[PDB]
Amino acid sequence: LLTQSPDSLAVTLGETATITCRSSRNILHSLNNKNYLAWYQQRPGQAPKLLVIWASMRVSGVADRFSGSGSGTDFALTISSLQPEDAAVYYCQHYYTTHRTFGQGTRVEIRRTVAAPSVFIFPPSDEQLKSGTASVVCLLNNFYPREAKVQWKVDNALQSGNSQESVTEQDSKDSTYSLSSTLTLSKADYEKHKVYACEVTHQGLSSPVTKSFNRGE
Amino acid sequence: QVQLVQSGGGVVKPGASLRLACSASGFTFTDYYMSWIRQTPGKGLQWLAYITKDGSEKKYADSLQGRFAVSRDNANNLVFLQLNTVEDDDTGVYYCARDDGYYDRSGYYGVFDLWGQGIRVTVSSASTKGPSVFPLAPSGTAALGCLVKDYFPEPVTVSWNSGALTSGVHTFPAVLQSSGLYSLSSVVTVPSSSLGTQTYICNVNHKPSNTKVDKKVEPKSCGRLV
Ligand SMILES: OC[C@H]1O[C@H](O)[C@H](O)[C@@H](O)[C@@H]1O
Repeated sequence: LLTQSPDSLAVTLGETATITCRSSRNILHSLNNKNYLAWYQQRPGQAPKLLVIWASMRVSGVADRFSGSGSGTDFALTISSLQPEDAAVYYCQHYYTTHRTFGQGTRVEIRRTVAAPSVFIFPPSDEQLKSGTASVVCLLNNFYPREAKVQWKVDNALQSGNSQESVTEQDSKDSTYSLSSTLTLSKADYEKHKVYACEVTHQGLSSPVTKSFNRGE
Repeated sequence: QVQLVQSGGGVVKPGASLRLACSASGFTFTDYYMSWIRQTPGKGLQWLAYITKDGSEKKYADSLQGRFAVSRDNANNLVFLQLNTVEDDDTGVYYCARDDGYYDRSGYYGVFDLWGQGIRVTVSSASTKGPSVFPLAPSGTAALGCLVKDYFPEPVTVSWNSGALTSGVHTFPAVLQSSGLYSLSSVVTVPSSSLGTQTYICNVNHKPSNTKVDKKVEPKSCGRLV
């Protein structure tokens, strides 16, 4: 069992990131003084790429800013002078036995100063309502950090279980996120109420922001 | 030059079988073990199987209960993974990987130094279905979009104005709904001054259902005229 920490890390460009891997059993072999541990980098949408073997030996092509260290059961990957392309999920892997396993991964993202979301609400289209369903969409655009709370209120009643959220990958250029929250109701239920509101809480907002509309306006 | 090109996979019904394949180029295929590794929500990154250079010996993760089978065709630089009796926990991304290592009295030890691009495997009873595409009508910055609802399987592609509009576009990852169908939105922010003079059209393509939709997104009208 390999346990990485932290689960996620935000690092300012040019600064240093350190990821930890702890093994439940020693993987230092006394006879050759080697540690049977590898590190991998997985950029969004790509396969993992091998970076380090024997805990500290960079494989061909890997720059010195990626440094593996540790011994026995406690290992670390240090990324100095973090670059935009280093945002990725990093995994350790042991090969001390014939049953190789990976750690759970540590996600490294680019840190930036807080940016509040711009918030937009969309009523269902008349086209959709014809088909018997009503989707209401709340958009939170270009914010940082990723953590945000979105709550739906219908005629001031907090909704639960009838919305789903999606978040983008960190934007390559401005390092922000966007998030959609979609409330789904039957046409009949949608027409039972007037005020549709999404309430957004975010570190960048002094107090929650509410965007609303009245059905039919 | 040196690469692994994966094919196969896709949708498979629960309890059915699926074949995955991997084509090697740029290196001496018969000098390497090959392995398969998957990534799933519940189990993370998981080694599944390896196969020796000549194909005569195979080793599997016991958690698979014998359901998977690896083989290789050295004459044609191919390696295969056959999934059997698939279950929902098998949904994920499957990778073939070159397995760089060595053997001793105690077993085989190796790292994965070259990987294929990954193939998505989706275990589901859902029938192929094209999306419904609905406008997210706008309103010094305005937001607009398209809701791409109720399709199966992944993926859909969304462009704006045939690809002429890329700045400010965010196409969200699909979410799986309780119906077993996917949904996503694509949004773009644009100058308010452009509404009514600039045309905005989302182009949605869902190849599995042969669906192509071009949806004009227009500012909502409030009068009796329109
Ligand atoms: O915001 C980061 C996230 O972006 C999207 O949601 C991706 O689908 C997900 O894999 C990633 O973790």
